[PDB]
Amino acid sequence: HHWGYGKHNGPEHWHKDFPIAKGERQSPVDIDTHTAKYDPSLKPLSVSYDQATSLRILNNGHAFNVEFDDSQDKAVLKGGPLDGTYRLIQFHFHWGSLDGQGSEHTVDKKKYAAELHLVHWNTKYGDFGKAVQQPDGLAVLGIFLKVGSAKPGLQKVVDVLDSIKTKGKSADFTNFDPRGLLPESLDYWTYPGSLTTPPLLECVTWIVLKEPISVSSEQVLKFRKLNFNGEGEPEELMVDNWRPAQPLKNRQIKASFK
Ligand SMILES: CCCCNC(=O)c1ccc(Cl)c(S(N)(=O)=O)c1
Ligand code: NA
Ligand SMILES: [Zn+2]
Repeated sequence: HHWGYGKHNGPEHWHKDFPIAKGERQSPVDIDTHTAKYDPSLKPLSVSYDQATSLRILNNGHAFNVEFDDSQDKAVLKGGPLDGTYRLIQFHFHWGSLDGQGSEHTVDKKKYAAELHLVHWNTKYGDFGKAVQQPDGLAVLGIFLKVGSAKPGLQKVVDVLDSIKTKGKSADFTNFDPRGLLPESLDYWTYPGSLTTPPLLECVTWIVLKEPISVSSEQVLKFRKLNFNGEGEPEELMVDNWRPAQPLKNRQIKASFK
């Protein structure tokens, strides 16, 4: 009886195994755009993904992760609200059963069809597992997806999904360029929060881009053909793998713009 996204093991249950679920800096949150504070001292985000080396794509039973070689200073995020350098380790998505839901963060209560998370760890802690134990261990770049025109740089991901349909499947997945997943603008909101999945550790500086990317109906439909179950087990479509907005508590969301 492990955590997941259903009635009996979904987000409202996670606190029993992971009591930090009711902690002081949980994610995601609703971004109230009128109360976010513009901070003119915030710097442009620096996304340096030219030398990224993707390795593999994995269905972990909760989402799919595209993993990168994080053993050198390739694929780094810096600037913005961050001190120092954070290295890309993986990205994944959260999405809905329907186009009207799927994102984890919300914007003035609006839900997007999906949300991309590019996960980075602070190089001062040497590796991801030590970084998650620190309050400034991770930086996650969150990007909303709306359904409209296709995102051509997403198609390589969608096309490999058939090979990782069920929990535990993985495939070689080299030469994927995550630049093709970014919107034009790097304007962002930022706040201190947590992993949105167990173990829910309170180690993340969230950087949420204001501009969504568009993906096609066909592209998101292929995400919804994945399975939470393993091969040879009864089919449970991988949909609605998002945690709802959590209390803001004693936090301020800052804007890099307007
Ligand atoms: C036990 C791994 C379960 C799947 N969750 C993940 O792989 C995962 C890892 C790190 C982060 Cl920062 C996040 S998120 N959603 O970006 O907060 C998710
Ligand atoms: Na369409
Ligand atoms: Zn995530």
